[PDB]
Amino acid sequence: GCPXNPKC
Repeated sequence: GCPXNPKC
C-alpha cells in the first residue's frame, strides 16, 4: 500500500 510504493 502507500507510502513507499514507487507507483503511489
